[PDB]
Amino acid sequence: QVVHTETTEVVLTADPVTGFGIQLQGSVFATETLSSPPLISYIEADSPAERCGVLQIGDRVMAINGIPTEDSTFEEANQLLRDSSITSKVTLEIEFDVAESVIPSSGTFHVKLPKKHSVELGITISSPSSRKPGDPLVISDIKKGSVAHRTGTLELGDKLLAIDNIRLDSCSMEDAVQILQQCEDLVKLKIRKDED
Repeated sequence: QVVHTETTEVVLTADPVTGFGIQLQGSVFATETLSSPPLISYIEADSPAERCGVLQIGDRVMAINGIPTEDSTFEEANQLLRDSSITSKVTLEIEFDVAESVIPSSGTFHVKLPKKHSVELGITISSPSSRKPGDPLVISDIKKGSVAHRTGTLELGDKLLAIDNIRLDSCSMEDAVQILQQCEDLVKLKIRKDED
């Protein structure tokens, strides 16, 4: 297969109830070097941690507020978190691979993405024109972190036919938003392929 390792950013804010619902560990592997000093092993229920927009168990944070991590002691990173609520907000960068959902077949591209309740996805929709049978769904932009762009398939300039279980065949971008939203567990994106 083919993958493209890319990095992104993450915003963590503090809540007036419990602050940050994150739980960082100091190098799990524990053995020669680190390569993973600061990594979340569990979040909290009812905390801006999971509700921040994109937080999963095992956040391979590389930098916090500009400060590195893999290029230094893990303890310092731990200090940042415990003290990452001064400004009621923290910005960090993470690295990951784009995949875990790719299954095409020329003409029809499948993208099964694990959907959630209501977290920052970053998916932007668009319609070409509502004056023809088969109005396909169109993408306009995809934010990092979220599974949307992570899958590394949703390319700008393509078309769709079915989402999860409903088809845009009826013509209605808004519809796709309803079926793509209502599928808060697993959205099936059926794109259309057709090179020059």
